[PDB]
Amino acid sequence: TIQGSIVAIVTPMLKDGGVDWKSLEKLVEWHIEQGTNSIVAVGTTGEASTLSMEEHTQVIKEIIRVANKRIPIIAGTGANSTREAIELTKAAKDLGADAALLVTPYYNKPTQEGLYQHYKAIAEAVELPLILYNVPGRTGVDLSNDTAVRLAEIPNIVGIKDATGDVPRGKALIDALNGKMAVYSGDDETAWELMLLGADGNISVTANIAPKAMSEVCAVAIAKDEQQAKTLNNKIANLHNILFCESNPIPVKWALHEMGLIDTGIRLPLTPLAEQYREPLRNALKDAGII
Amino acid sequence: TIQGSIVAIVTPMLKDGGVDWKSLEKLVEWHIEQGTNSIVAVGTTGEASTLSMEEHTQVIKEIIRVANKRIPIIAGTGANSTREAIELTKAAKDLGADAALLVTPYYNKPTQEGLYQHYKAIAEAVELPLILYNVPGRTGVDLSNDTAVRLAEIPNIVGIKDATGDVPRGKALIDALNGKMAVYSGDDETAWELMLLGADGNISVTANIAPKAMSEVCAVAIAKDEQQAKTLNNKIANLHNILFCESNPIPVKWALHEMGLIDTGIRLPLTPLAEQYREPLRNALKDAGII
Ligand SMILES: [Cl-]
Ligand SMILES: [Cl-]
Repeated sequence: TIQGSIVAIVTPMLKDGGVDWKSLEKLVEWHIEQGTNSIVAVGTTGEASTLSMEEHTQVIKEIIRVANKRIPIIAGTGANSTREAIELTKAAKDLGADAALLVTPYYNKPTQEGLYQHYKAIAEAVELPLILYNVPGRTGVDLSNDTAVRLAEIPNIVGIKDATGDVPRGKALIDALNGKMAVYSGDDETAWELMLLGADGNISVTANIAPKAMSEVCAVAIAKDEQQAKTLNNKIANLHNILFCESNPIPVKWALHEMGLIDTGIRLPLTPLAEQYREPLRNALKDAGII
Repeated sequence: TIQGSIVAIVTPMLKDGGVDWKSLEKLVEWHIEQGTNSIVAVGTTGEASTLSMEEHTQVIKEIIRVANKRIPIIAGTGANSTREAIELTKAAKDLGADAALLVTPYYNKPTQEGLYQHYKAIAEAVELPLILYNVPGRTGVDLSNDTAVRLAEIPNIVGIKDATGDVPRGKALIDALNGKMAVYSGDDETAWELMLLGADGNISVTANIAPKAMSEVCAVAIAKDEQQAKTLNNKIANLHNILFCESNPIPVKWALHEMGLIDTGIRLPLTPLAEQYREPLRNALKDAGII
């Protein structure tokens, strides 16, 4: 049901890596003001991997507190252990999240059946809307379209974030589902295209720095206005490239820093954007009218 | 310094998933009796991903206890957060592990410099010998030969497990290194060749079910006896293929069950070996003389 521009929000940090609670509050308010439709708290772009359990709770709690029910909040609760995924997703429910976003277990390479049992076990453990998330380049595993369609039969599995960037494959999944659960782009470069083909929105990195513009791209693409979708997307299309010149969220955090909205903190093994990428990033932001 | 056949040992579990302490103790004893030279506790084959921190501690402690100083014990202490890797590595030091084995951070895709910094930070925080581990198909990142050579300059970084199965690249690493740190194969199909080319050992899945045979292959490969290495490896070469019919450790745990050594317990998202691969695994075991 959640539709539109869903920012995968960064977790702003001080130089020493501590979470920057004031900057996070200001970002949430700005997204709401700028037309962002939903926020994913503590997902990939939010450095879920390097936050403690207590930090994951606090960030979700703070985002929900600041948003004050103006937009739905989706909590990142993915783990590569089924048991830990259940605990994080129960926590998210108890905090009042509207939905949970669960990447396929990474590193341990479950079979397709183990992927199916993993998400079925979580859906049966926790009464909360769950959104699957496939990003094979990170996880070493690819949740096939067939398995996703099977999981769409489980009642609180309500959608999937498709970060393949493979538009023909994503269109095939949307067609096979025939509305049984939602598809969201996880690939800013092609998201406008996948939404014109039926996706319910874009769980977006670029929306961190261009929330108004991405809100407008999602809205027109979801309305099936191909000319406007291309028109609006072209204004920010170079951002969808440059924000991946190193592994997300390294560039997008540096971008936000150039915008004066967060400090440079980012936790190892991630590192501040390498100096050789900074001028090209600065140039792209200036070209897009962002700074 | 650690050389020879180093088993990446499974963590035996009861049908309910609980660790099977009694089977574990028997397996460690059997390894020592059969000739295995060292054990990695709670590595990828040991299901590190689905053990709690407490269970990770307890499995390390039990293996060290049973080994009773007869062979060195390496603890798997890799994490994709540098902070967490430090805590796990510290815990292994305090338990009396001889070394720790640390996979590159998976899922979050650090840059090469961030890999460098992750490992340097750990090495600087914990006075224990550290073995790097590169397995790009699981992690989404590939530690380059050039970064491994840089890391070999750091005190306490004593080796790397190279699971690429790219033999010319591993030879290039061994050559470029010039004894600065150890290289272990992490690919049973090609381990015999890498040891003939100067690797110090094989951190082995196959050793789990053929510990005597693999101890011999490593002995003759390390001794540079090409023809004996070929002949002995040839007797178990089909095992190195069949144990990966589904993601490790799914097949090796089933093989151990067919051997009567452990029960069928395995934690989601992993699953017991699919019913269809069982009869063919049983035939491979028969052919190799294991059952
Ligand atoms: Cl996300
Ligand atoms: Cl291992």
